[PDB]
Amino acid sequence: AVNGKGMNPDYKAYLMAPLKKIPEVTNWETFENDLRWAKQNGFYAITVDFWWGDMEKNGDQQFDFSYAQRFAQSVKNAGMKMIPIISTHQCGGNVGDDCNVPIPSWVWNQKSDDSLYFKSETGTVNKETLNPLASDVIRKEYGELYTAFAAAMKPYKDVIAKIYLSGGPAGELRYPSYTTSDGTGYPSRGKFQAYTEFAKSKFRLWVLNKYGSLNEVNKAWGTKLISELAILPPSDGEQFLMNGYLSMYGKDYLEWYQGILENHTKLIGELAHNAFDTTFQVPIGAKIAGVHWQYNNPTIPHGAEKPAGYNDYSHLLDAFKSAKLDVTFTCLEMTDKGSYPEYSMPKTLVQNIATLANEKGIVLNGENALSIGNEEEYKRVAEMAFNYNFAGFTLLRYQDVMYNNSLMGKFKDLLGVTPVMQTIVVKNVPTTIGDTVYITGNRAELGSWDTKQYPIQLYYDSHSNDWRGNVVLPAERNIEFKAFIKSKDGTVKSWQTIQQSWNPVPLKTTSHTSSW
Ligand SMILES: [Ca+2]
Repeated sequence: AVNGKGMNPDYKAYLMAPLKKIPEVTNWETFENDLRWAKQNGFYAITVDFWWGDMEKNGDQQFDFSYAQRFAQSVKNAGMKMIPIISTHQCGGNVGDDCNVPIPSWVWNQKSDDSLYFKSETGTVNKETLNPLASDVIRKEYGELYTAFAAAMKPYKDVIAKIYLSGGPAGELRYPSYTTSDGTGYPSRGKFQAYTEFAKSKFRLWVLNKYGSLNEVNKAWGTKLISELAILPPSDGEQFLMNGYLSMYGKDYLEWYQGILENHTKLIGELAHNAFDTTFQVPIGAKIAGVHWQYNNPTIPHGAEKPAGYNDYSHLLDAFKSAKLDVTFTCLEMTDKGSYPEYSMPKTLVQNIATLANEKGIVLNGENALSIGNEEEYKRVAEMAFNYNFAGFTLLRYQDVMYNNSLMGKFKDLLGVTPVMQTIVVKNVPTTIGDTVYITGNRAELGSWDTKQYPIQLYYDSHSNDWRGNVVLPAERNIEFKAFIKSKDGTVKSWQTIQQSWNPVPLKTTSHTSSW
């Protein structure tokens, strides 16, 4: 792993449930066996969406937690744990989709203005989730939904390992900037979604607030706005993204647009900590979408992210630290391409997020973006998960592994692991001052033979006068490894004479000793 350490000792693996309800897919009794198998394979919990549209369907406070309570008792029958997602967003809705669970149809009548939905630059309306702009309606409806959920789930606190919140569409904290209706699906640029009348007044009132009056706006921006109504979102998203963004106006607009998700993040964070904490005491998390296309496009840089609401990841992550929410990032199975026309750079994004997450001390978790049908993708997931300190990895989705024992078996070897602290000792290392000693080995957990950025560092035990390290390894997997010296200058100076091995690493903590 990066910075001379090993894999996150808290690492745990999770499986995503199907989108349909279990009784639509199998029967409770077969589920219980499937969970038991999944557990055999290193999975610790089943993550599952409970739809807002199912739980509060007929009207305000007319709750129905019966599917959720049943699902937990089976989880509890199988000796597993579960991570519920309170899916306050719409499931599917375009055929080919496995579900169609829109949010509760009565929530819209709560307002007679257009503040609860989204509208794009070209007027496309989106209603897959509530606009984080309407925070009064959010704080009521999600505070109520959170708090009732906590009441229906109390009898099961013992199988609840964490709770997820839905920050926006598809359960991600973003704007619905990439849709087929809005002519903005991968890999095209994203459209801004601040075109309701309500989003425009909000942007105006936040500018007047920041600078007082139109006269100081115009000084700040170098513009000649004739009246307060001319303060508006960008009139051409393409020019704004080509160069509009550099202007003072463009910084102010992006700062408000992303700021609305920093605010949302803090609101649900506070509503979920209040509903859940005292009773469950589990970590609460939220997700950021992996918007990897149009990343390194030379003339509309980050053309898909910005409109999604991601302009400054360091700022977005500070809001998560402040709400005490753990983050979940996706795309860990992908590689950078970065060529016309999609300009996709997923691996580079994941690395940037991980690094900011770890520097900020935010716990991190990952997911694959598409279904994995082959082991080379699992290998890529492991490189990222074990070298960038991921605390957990969740696999989408259930049916891919459950009815394919070959893939299940590949998943278990490479990602279904149990981390165990081990002591590695190397005697008689011929170092001179300023040299450092590292190990590197064949699995992803060992940095895959990398000597440049993932090697694990050892340390000198004066007393025993040897180099040693407490390293976390995957229990019960065969490993090959070698120590090596790195001169004060960063260059590999020499290698251990014989390749070492541990077959397999043992389940109980102990030491592996070897000689230079
Ligand atoms: Ca309600």
